[PDB]
Amino acid sequence: DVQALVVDNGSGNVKAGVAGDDAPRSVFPSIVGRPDAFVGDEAQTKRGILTLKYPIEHGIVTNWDDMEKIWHHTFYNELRAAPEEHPVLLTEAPLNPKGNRERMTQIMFESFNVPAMYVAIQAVLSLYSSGRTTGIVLDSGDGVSHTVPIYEGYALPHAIMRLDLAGRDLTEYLMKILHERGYGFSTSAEKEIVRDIKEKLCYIALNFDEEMKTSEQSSDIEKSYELPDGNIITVGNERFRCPEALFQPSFLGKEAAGIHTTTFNSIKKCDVDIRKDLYGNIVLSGGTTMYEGIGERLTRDITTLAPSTMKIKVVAPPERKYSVWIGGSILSSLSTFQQMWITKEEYDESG
Amino acid sequence: EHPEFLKAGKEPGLQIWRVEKFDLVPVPPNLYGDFFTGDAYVILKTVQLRNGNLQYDLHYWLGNECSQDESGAAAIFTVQLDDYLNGRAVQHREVQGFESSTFSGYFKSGLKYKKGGVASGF
Ligand SMILES: Nc1ncnc2c1ncn2[C@@H]1O[C@H](COP(=O)(O)OP(=O)(O)O)[C@@H](O)[C@H]1O
Ligand SMILES: [Ca+2]
Ligand SMILES: [Ca+2]
Ligand SMILES: [Ca+2]
Ligand SMILES: [Mg+2]
Repeated sequence: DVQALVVDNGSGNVKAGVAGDDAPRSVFPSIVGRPDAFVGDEAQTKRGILTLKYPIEHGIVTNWDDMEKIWHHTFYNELRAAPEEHPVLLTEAPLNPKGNRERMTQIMFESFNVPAMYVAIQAVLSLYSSGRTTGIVLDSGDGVSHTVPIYEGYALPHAIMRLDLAGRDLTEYLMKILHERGYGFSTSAEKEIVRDIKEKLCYIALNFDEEMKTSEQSSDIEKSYELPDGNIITVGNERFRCPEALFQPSFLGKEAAGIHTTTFNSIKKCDVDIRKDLYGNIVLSGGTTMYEGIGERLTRDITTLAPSTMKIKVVAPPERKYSVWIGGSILSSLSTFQQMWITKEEYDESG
Repeated sequence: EHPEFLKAGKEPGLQIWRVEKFDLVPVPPNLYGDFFTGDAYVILKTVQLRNGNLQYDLHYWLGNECSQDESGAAAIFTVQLDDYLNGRAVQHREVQGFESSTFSGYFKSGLKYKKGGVASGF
């Protein structure tokens, strides 16, 4: 009967909207600024007088007062919805501790008085949005990436991998390597420009060493970008060296495994009898999976790592930037959603 | 509580539902075996075992032109049905033109497709 609200609590941006829409109507940065408080874009608008905090910097909420300000902004400033009059679907990170889930549930029921809610794991929603019940989701967002094997609808928690390596690290790495050309982007505002350069110009090489060799033979690699002040910047091999850090985290000074190795290791944590279904359903999700070339490169790299009798398929849905939110929109629209949620009355008497 | 869940898996046979507007709607039995390319479906095959218990196979069939709400809902309804059947179903994803032999074998006349379908809920 009533329409649910869908809130994807992103490490970088909140995605929010109504159940039944094909995309979130609200997308804003998961930032709170204080000299009360400002949220999102208005808090960036006012960098100069506010101290900014990321209350969900790596996908797990760490500051509940700031997170409540984000949720208030979501309901009141973005959706103009009374939270006490709608069921809410909220997303959580893979491996979110139960105590953190319980705290978000307490806030929703006792600070916002939501009448019913459901908490969903982000990667599971993305898998459903791809039309699958079994597969492994590689979710790469702003402050965190995870690989999440899912079998017959349920994540396998012993096999989930977290990487503290996602889009914000790539933005910072592009800012670093552009110093080779003499650029000195360093301020917050400049970081947002570099993020846009990254999204517009970067791509993933099918074979990094060969791309380095071909790019140095001509200037065909170089592609340009108009800065806010009208000057033009030209970027060459940084276009593919930046997202190469996903595969080679040593470029960032990290000892971590790359995303191909991590995907492989997650599948191997699952029993042999289901691995074929995971290898055949590797589903990309999140903004940091949007690079041109990613599916082809991952296919080549995971095929090399995996047994040769496995059949590797990497699925890169065109709307994968918001697949978490979309999966939540579908789930909370189903005729069965009413039977999934927890009500405030139940919570208040036995929660 | 959903009426079609309450009907699911009670007797040996073949139950087919189409995703329509975020709901699971029975397919008219006259149309069994003919699938709209524009739609997604959930299929429960129930078999009587000699020991007396029932065996369940859940298939979700995705037409080449079905919308994302439909394919997503078919996947979710498959999980929810399996849960309602106490996890005792095996789940199978069936894509138009690449369906398993088991799925094809449920239809004596074989699988056929038809243009069109029910409108997306999105
Ligand atoms: N087209 C693109 N190419 C590469 N990176 C992108 C693209 N679009 C967005 N991103 C990056 O994706 C990240 C945001 O992804 P998102 O999935 O929304 O993260 P989260 O859910 O963690 O907030 C940012 O680092 C952003 O720069
Ligand atoms: Ca191999
Ligand atoms: Ca349809
Ligand atoms: Ca099962
Ligand atoms: Mg995310």
